[PDB]
Amino acid sequence: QLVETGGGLVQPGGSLRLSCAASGSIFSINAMGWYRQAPGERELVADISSSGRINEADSVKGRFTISRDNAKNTVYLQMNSLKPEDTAVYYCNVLAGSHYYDEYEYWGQGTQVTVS
Amino acid sequence: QYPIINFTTAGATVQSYTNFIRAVRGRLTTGADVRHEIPVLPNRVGLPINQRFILVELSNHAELSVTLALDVTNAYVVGYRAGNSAYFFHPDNQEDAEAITHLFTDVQNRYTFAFGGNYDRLEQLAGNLRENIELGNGPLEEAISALYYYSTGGTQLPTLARSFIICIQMISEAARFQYIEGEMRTRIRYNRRSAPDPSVITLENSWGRLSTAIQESNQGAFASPIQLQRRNGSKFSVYDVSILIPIIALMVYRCAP
Ligand SMILES: [Cl-]
Ligand SMILES: [Cl-]
Ligand SMILES: [Zn+2]
Ligand SMILES: [Zn+2]
Ligand SMILES: [Zn+2]
Ligand SMILES: [Zn+2]
Ligand SMILES: [Zn+2]
Repeated sequence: QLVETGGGLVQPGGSLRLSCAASGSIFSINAMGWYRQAPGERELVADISSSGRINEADSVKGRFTISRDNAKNTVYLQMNSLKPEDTAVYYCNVLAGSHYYDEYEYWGQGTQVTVS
Repeated sequence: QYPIINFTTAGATVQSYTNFIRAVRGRLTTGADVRHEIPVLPNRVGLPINQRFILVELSNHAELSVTLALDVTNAYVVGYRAGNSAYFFHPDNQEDAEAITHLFTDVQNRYTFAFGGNYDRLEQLAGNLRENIELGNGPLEEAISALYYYSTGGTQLPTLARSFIICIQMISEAARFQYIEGEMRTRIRYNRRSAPDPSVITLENSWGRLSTAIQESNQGAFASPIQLQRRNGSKFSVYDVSILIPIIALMVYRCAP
């Protein structure tokens, strides 16, 4: 139920913008975000609650900007000043649940981002 | 009639609060299902409706009283009664909808909110994140009065959502995490009211994933790490059940043993 857009290959200093929209049973949708995994662990890049809380990896502070359109249940990730270390497969992540925060967890299919 | 546990903010001590949380845990689960030293809540599959819920009656100095309903399969607050009125979070599916009709059956008036009790939506309604809503005995005292006067028309919606956030953390999350119980104990002992820091929030946000990682662990090790934040917001990763045994008091049933 997650449709991701974005991704590609850029040179250092380039920019990508990722998006991922959720549909279906998301009455109690909570935090949406982006993870990244390079070959050889999976790491949280950024997430955002519907209420405005943002978590962000120190590695990308001041370069990546996450935002959310609550009406579309869509989260965006503006990735500027990209560096070779940002190369990985990026997954959108969606948490939902009335009974607890991460009762339901949905993963995107992953889109490749490469910087060189 | 479902089991009832009483707590009063009037003359509350670190010990009276701890007695309360321990009584809540004792009614949420028999504790006979223990994985890697951590007790598990009952499986929802097979649980008859006459054992589905427990009731937490809260009183304060004003002799105002409300009764919270907790679902024993997840310790979360489903709704509450104040006088002749009951209020329920919007159910996710029609099975949860049917379950809550078994609560407060003799109540005269039953109201279902349009929203669920998830933290994101409650923070929107309260107009504040958990990081800016102080916890402690004072806040709990004010939350009880706010919940009570909702039924008379004197509590506005943002105040109501704030009061749920306080109740859910000081009761449900403290039941789930002895670390969070410890955080509430510290506030009582230092006559303090203060919002939770990221160490509390990331634990609250990760109970289900932590419960899964523990119950699916092998030789004590997680299949994949779980990331939490320290008090200063810096991230760290847990790979081992041993780190969480002093932290988590109860897990939701995620797998069989
Ligand atoms: Cl008082
Ligand atoms: Cl009842
Ligand atoms: Zn549930
Ligand atoms: Zn007193
Ligand atoms: Zn073990
Ligand atoms: Zn009394
Ligand atoms: Zn509905």
